[PDB]
Amino acid sequence: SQRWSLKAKTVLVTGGTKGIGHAIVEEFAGFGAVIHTCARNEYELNECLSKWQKKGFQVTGSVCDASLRPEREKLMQTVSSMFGGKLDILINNLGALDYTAEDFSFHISTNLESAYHLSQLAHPLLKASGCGNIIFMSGSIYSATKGALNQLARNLACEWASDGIRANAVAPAVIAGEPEEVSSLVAFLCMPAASYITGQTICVDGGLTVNGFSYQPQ
Amino acid sequence: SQRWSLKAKTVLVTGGTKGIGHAIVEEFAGFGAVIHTCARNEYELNECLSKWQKKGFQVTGSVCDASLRPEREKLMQTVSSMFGGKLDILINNLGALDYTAEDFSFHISTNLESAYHLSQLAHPLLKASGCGNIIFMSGSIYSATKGALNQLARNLACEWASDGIRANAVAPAVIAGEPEEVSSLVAFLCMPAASYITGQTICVDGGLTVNGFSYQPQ
Amino acid sequence: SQRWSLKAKTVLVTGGTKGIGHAIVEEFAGFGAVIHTCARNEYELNECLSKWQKKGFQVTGSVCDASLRPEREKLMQTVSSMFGGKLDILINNLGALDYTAEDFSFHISTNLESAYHLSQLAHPLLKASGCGNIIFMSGSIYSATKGALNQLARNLACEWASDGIRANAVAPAVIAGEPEEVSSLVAFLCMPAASYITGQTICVDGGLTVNGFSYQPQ
Amino acid sequence: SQRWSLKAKTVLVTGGTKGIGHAIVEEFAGFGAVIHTCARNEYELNECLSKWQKKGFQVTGSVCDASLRPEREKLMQTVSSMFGGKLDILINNLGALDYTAEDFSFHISTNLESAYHLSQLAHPLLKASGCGNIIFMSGSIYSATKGALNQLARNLACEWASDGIRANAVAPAVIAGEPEEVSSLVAFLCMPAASYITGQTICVDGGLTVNGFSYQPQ
Repeated sequence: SQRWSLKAKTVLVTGGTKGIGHAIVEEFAGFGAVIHTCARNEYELNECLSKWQKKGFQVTGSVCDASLRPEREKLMQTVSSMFGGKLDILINNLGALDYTAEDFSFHISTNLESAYHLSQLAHPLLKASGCGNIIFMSGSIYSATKGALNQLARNLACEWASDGIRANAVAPAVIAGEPEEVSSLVAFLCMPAASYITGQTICVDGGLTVNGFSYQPQ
Repeated sequence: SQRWSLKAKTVLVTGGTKGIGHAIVEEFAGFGAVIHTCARNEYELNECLSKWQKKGFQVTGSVCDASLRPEREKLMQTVSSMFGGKLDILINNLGALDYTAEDFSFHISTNLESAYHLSQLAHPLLKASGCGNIIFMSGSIYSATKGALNQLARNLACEWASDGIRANAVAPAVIAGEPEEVSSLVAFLCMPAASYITGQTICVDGGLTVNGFSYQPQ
Repeated sequence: SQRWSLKAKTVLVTGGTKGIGHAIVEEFAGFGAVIHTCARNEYELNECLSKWQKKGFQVTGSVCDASLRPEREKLMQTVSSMFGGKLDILINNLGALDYTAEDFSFHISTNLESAYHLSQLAHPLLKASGCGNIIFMSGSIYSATKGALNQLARNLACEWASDGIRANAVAPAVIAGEPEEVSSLVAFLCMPAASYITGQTICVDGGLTVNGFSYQPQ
Repeated sequence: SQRWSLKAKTVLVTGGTKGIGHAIVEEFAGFGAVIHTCARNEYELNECLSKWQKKGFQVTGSVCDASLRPEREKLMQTVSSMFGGKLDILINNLGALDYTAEDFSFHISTNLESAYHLSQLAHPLLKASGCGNIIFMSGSIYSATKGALNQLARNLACEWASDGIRANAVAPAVIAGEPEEVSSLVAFLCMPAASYITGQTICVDGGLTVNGFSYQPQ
């Protein structure tokens, strides 16, 4: 019922034109939520937005390069004015002949910075919502990214709970049915029915055992 | 929709007259699921069953001492015949001047045995369901119990997946709104929408940080 | 130097005639420590004791069935009187057509009880030592055992630190050079040089990565 | 004996003039190891080097700004030529009105880059040693750093084992006797006696329990 309802909940999802982000927009839109998304390619955006309205989904978007400071500030200003200064959900969806050290550090930090900054640009809207929710949805490079994001997630959760802001991190499977099916866990975590769930770092992996001993991603 | 529907799903919940078990029966019954539960006290059972039918909940029960082998075998026989040899959900809900070694080992093992045996007595019904789901819902004594159950949970999940049987473990908060609110996570995990989620050991704790460093239950 | 010296440190090691226990006796004896061990087979004991004295190792032993209460009480009485009521180290080394529920619960609990009880029978000697050290050295059955012991280990460590008693758990590799080489980690953990190390649950596994993502035993 | 000997083992320790690094140089030098260290302040270096030679410690150093690419390349060239192209140990010791996003991402990534690059600049010397060893020794900012480094550590360990290169990460206590006492664990991990230990992420924390439930840093 009302506990499992996302109806009319305002959602900001970054990178909503593909992969997990697109699946997350669909999932939330399936629950009749109001979503704003973004993408660098204005053609793919309008392209996804079109297909969405033809499904009864209420989604708006903007051409933002989430890797740029002024872009993240503009995006959040566009979100506040359209949601009336209040934001219920924030889905920090990070984007995707061998990588060097500079590239390794550039990609891992850029991801963390973008995520850490967007969370700060959204705080006021989230806190004003009364039931704020944040979810960080994101080898070699990836793994180190995971470890980095899991910590930030749990750190924030241990810092904004009084403002009523919960934060959790979700990771796709490493071993398996689509990996994009994880969108339903993302949705549930943001439901009022999951208000007590915060600081969780969940990876929906197939998991495995050896001779009877468990083994899973870290 | 159908992905988040538990409608007409058959559920066996042990210890459903109190605490978490009672909350789990309510949660599943709220979703219009068909549940069978048990309890040693036939008065508390009929007492809970009465209040339930007056709420439109479809729950049946039996007086079982889940700590006794013949009782667990009788309980499962009562479940099969009433659900037609098929069982969708199994909620292994364990029950609750200082404890000695014998008592320490007696309580931790008794809990594990009961849970491990009930899972085996239910396998055929679960497998026959096509979408089997098991969830193990359960200081000093408790902690060691947790560690024990988490392993069994992940072990089974790494063993019955081919039969379509998923298994997860859920723990109540150590630090916080009722702890019984965790029933909604229990319900979601059993939904078709969460079919890809298995081998998870989740403790919905308030969590905490020190000087900025995270800290959570193990 | 003195920080990495185990010289004249009294050690109780259960099951010291084979596998890890025998390796642990050798390791500590290599550091010139005074050890007392036990075994059900009095022939294998005298057999190992003989070979040891011919190596300059100072080890004594007794025929104890560590699975029996009166045996554990007798063993510890034999240890106190020979070490003068003080014990520096305690190595809880647990011992090793498909297992049933009763056997599953009987083996996991028996292991935990024996370990939990021996730790209590040794407390006074450990505390009196001033620098007490305990290490719990121990599929399906095993994994659940691990989870159980890891918790007890960390629980005790969080309870006897004021008496100067540290406690850690060590597990052999699941995937690799002998697994018995872990005896050196066991020795180091008990050194004064490792006095600040407690509550650790270490499994020296070969570990592995998939497509770049880490994976290890739980 | 030889298994626990670090005698004549060549060691590169970054930031060896203070805190943990200085303690690590002392620990290894106590075992009569040959160490090369670095520091931005040439006065503090010569200052520490002086006090060291007056203790019989064999340590050399260079003024390197480990945060600069050309500096890390120069440092490693200075190490190879003095150790004859072979390096046994590599201790990646990272260095230390509220931080912003750019600073947050700049510090976490800079630390990871420096560590990831130094490991690559040392590989050939390590591999040529035959028994290569690497140890990464390193709120809010720190925690995320930890998560990042733990992953890289385990990733590398899962990549250079065939070359005989082991890698582990060690973290100081969050809650307690000096935190610099962890230098002995660092030394042990690099000993031949610990050749089978790799992929470990150890934090020597005091740990704690609540009502009997364990709780530790992640």
